[PDB]
Amino acid sequence: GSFMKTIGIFYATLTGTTVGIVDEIEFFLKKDDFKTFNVKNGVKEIENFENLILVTPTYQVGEAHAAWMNNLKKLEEIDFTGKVVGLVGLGNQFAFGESFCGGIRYLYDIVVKKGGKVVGFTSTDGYHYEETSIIENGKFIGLALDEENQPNLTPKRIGDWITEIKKEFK
Ligand SMILES: Cc1cc2nc3c(=O)[nH]c(=O)nc-3n(C[C@H](O)[C@H](O)[C@H](O)COP(=O)(O)O)c2cc1C
Repeated sequence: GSFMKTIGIFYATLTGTTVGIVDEIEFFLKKDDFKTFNVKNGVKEIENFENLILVTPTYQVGEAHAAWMNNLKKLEEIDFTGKVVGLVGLGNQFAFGESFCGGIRYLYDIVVKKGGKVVGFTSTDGYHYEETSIIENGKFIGLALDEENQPNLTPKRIGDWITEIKKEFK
């Protein structure tokens, strides 16, 4: 069309940090159409978008937030063929040296298995990790944010990532 198809932004939060990240994403998409959803209210609307941004903090040794984890079977019922998905994780890379932003792995594996494309892999430069489960092809499988230790890097990390994924968006 004349403009990008609407972007569906789906997030969860326990203590509110992720809300702020979503607000930053929305600001960078100020002039583009988006709709935002908290997956505590379910995931069914993911079916309705071709362009998606899925956001989760990490808990429980590399899991996504419970509202995502509880919906993984419903998520896997969706046909992701033709969808273009960016993944955003929040975590603490120093306190969780083997599970930083691990929650996005659960989302990645479902999107790919159900026919979707994941875009916006990011460099591991400037991050610390002992082991990871969120690398493919030498890159992190999404945007990895650390508001506890690297909050000053978040705005540029998000802005650069949004610019990249928009190039693949429908
Ligand atoms: C009990 C607990 C466990 C956590 N487990 C992880 C983890 O495995 N990996 C990670 O990267 N961050 C982990 N974190 C860090 C949180 O994901 C991070 O603080 C995030 O910004 C919280 O987002 P929220 O305020 O939106 O819930 C953990 C935090 C807490 C309190």
